[PDB]
Amino acid sequence: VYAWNRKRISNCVADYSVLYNSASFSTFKCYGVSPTKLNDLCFTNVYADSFVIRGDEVRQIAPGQTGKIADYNYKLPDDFTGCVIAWNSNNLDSKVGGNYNYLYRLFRKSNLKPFERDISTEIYQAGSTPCNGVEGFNCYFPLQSYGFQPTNGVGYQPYRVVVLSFELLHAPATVCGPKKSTNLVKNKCVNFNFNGLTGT
Amino acid sequence: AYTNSFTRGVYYPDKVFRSSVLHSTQDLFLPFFSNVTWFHAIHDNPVLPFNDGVYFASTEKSNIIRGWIFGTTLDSKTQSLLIVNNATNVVIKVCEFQFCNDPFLGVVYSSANNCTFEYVSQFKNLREFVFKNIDGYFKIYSKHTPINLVRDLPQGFSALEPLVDLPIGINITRFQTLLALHAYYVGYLQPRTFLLKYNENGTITDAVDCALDPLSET
Amino acid sequence: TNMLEALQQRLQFYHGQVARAALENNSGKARRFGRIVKQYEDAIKLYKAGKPVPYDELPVPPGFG
Amino acid sequence: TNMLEALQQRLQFYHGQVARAALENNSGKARRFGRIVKQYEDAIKLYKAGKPVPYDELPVPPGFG
Ligand SMILES: *[C@@H]1O[C@H](CO)[C@@H](O)[C@H](O)[C@H]1NC(C)=O
Ligand SMILES: *[C@@H]1O[C@H](CO)[C@@H](O)[C@H](O)[C@H]1NC(C)=O
Ligand SMILES: *[C@@H]1O[C@H](CO)[C@@H](O)[C@H](O)[C@H]1NC(C)=O
Repeated sequence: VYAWNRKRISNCVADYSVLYNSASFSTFKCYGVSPTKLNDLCFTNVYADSFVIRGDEVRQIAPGQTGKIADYNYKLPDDFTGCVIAWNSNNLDSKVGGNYNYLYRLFRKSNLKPFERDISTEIYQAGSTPCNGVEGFNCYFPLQSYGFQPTNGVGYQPYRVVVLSFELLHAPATVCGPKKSTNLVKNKCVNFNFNGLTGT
Repeated sequence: AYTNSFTRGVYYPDKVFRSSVLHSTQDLFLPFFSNVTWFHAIHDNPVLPFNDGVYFASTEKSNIIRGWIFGTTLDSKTQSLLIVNNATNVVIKVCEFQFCNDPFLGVVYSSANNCTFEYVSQFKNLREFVFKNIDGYFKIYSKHTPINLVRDLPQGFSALEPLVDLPIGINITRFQTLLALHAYYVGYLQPRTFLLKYNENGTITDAVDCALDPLSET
Repeated sequence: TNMLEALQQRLQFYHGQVARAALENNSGKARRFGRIVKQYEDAIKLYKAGKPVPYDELPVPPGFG
Repeated sequence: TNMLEALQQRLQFYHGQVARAALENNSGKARRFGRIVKQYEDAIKLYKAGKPVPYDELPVPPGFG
């Protein structure tokens, strides 16, 4: 949760067709655009953010509904966020012992600015200055594990969430959806649209 | 040093086929019989302004003149375009790089801060190139076929056909040429008006500038 | 501070060292400190439930206060 | 679908029964239907605000799915 792999999706013919059509995705909610507009506007560049959270924390990723995850780990501004995709990874994750690698930050100075990543791990509280060590009445090491054992309920089962929030209107278009085509005819009065060149 | 570009630097302005027709177009062209700053840097690559597109030529048939860096501040602060030949792949990097003092290249790297776009593609010889940047599109024209009408001088007529188009959409004002460690022309083009002649094939065989001579205007 | 606050402040150190072990990607010791965390969780719950506290044999961190 | 979409889809049924009550021109059950409609409106408002969820004693429609 505390980090996220942001990747460059550009120079692409992105279908968005296999997406939103398969039932593997538990939540497919879009805000800036209506989910049905596969070839919508040929937007400029795409942001992709991937992380794994609990079942209940899904509602907090959306704009508003700020919670512990939203306040100190991932801040999403109230703008045209593309879509939110989340599914259940109880089969892949959640070993019998329980995955302990997934971490979340419970203590931080202030709410993270939108799309700001904090990889640093350090002691936070201080106050009485007993810190610079893990032992202290107020040091409170920030990161804490999740405990994603299979016996946990769906509320605490791990969910694999990817936030597709494409960049909007900032440069000439580079990535867009596929253009439908059809067979051609000869020796008939037919109006044509060859690569945008219209005519009859 | 200065040199006269007789009638070189005419390119196909669009992707429209024509045959046996005289078409007049108004576009950014290099005027006939202009002055080009002859550079002869051997045993010296200054930063030159872009100034709404540039002309370029060369005469050495080996890999010594390699790259063309474009940008506005030549620092990691601002997005900077880079084109370098590897003799097997042409690498195009628009990502931010810091200042290069004495770049040596041939078949410099400081840091790729905020890397965003990348691209990969495929008598002596003449490599005449035309660089243009309009409405966020960077167009590169080329012609690698040399004609020995006269020796040691670039005289004759040759048309330039487009090679690549980049939708980078960046602001560039200065450009520089990259060399190695151990003769290229520069011309600026203005919005002139030309009358171009097409062959039976869609090839341009002759062009006439019409801000140079009352006969030409006629 | 009584017993509740002491145990609540006690258990967070074990949470921190579990997090550090997970960062170290060694899950051998991580299981042991996770068992310690669960022990102290049930200890706090038992104390708050109003039952005898098993403070006699539970492990000790470096410091009482 | 979480909870938000479920309540949003439930509220339409109660607006519909309000509509039928209005059409049948007796305002008796119409008032009760409107009261539970505002109750659900507050329910979605508080759930979207991020507040404790009273999904325990609120009235329920015929169907969970
Ligand atoms: C182009 O040149 C070779 C050919 O395979 C190889 O190193 C690579 O594909 C390219 N080199 C680059 C991108 O530096
Ligand atoms: C360049 O690197 C710095 C590192 O502090 C970073 O803050 C900045 O965003 C980078 N440049 C761009 C254009 O992102
Ligand atoms: C046109 O192209 C053909 C292709 O071989 C060539 O033979 C011919 O000479 C060219 N010019 C004309 C005027 O046909």
